[PDB]
Amino acid sequence: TLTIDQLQELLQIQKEFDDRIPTLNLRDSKIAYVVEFFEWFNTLETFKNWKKKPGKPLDVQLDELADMLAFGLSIANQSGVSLKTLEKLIPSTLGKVYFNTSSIMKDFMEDFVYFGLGEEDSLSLPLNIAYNLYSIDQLIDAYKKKMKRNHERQDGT
Amino acid sequence: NTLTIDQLQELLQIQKEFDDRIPTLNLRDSKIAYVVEFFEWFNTLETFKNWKKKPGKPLDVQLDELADMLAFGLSIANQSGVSLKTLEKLIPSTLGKVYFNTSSIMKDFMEDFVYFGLGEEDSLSLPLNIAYNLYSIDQLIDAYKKKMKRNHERQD
Ligand SMILES: O=c1ccn([C@H]2C[C@H](O)[C@@H](COP(=O)(O)NP(=O)(O)OP(=O)(O)O)O2)c(=O)[nH]1
Ligand SMILES: O=c1ccn([C@H]2C[C@H](O)[C@@H](COP(=O)(O)NP(=O)(O)OP(=O)(O)O)O2)c(=O)[nH]1
Ligand SMILES: [Mg+2]
Ligand SMILES: [Mg+2]
Ligand SMILES: [Mg+2]
Ligand SMILES: [Mg+2]
Repeated sequence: TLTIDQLQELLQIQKEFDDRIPTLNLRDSKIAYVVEFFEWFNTLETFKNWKKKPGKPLDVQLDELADMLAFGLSIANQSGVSLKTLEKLIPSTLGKVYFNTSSIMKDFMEDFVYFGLGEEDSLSLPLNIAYNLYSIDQLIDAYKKKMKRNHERQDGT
Repeated sequence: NTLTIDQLQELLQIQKEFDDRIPTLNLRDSKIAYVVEFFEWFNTLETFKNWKKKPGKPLDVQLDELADMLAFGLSIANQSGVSLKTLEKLIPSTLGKVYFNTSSIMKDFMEDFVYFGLGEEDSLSLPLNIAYNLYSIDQLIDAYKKKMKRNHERQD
């Protein structure tokens, strides 16, 4: 489950971090988003018929999804997403955005090449992946721990 | 930094010797696998990582992922029953880098995958092109032979 309250906190956590990066820009953020999608997808390992038991540990799957959510939030922030949009977007946590596991990669690249990345899809997909394959609370906990870590790493440099 | 048909034919035989040990081998999964290794390799370049002072993973890591991409490219070529005619005509497609520079290779790769899919020629071509343009052919072949040896030992 996900409230507008919770989503608003997520975006605030992301903004606090992104404000510490002067070179921050949407082009790189969108490329980075796509790359974390494949980092995540490579932890699920649906296609690896050469492994007896495919799939990396749950905490590893969640921490890449957390990475993907980070850039989705950042895109929505940098794009100046409005409350009006967020509130129309939450009742869409019951959509088939994550598609099915066998088509999600293909689908993802199609939407990217054709339509590009907008604030709504970039936010929606990692939340919707979490709702359908994990839990939203599992993702939020992974995400909060990761950003604290990211902050501690930025202090070093 | 040259590639002969003899060399390419040796790589294909190396790839088949490994793939014959994988009874679940199928084209659909190999194509998905190929796309994923592309992004594994792309993420070793870290060109987009403005939040890093010194972006880029070590050379051995970049080459190991480029070797993975060559592996699935060779595998796709093998499963598709690639012909001598096609290989000998493909080698003249080294030379011309054409397509991608570094700031566009991700978007270029995805465009091609979506619009054309993965064919025997393109999937084999790309990692050889990349080796020619950012590393050397020799470096990729050496990295590929080390990786496959590790792969076999892992299947043991
Ligand atoms: O502008 C940024 C940059 C990075 N980040 C965070 C998100 C994510 O947790 C992480 C992504 O950066 P990296 O790709 O460097 N980390 P990752 O763990 O994915 O390393 P790698 O790509 O090597 O697997 O940094 C932001 O939130 N905003
Ligand atoms: O059918 C196959 C399957 C795998 N392989 C080899 C190629 C490549 O070197 C490697 C790819 O399998 P993994 O993705 O499981 N290994 P990788 O190094 O990419 O690990 P990871 O995906 O976790 O980064 O196994 C084949 O040659 N044919
Ligand atoms: Mg990353
Ligand atoms: Mg990551
Ligand atoms: Mg891999
Ligand atoms: Mg790899």
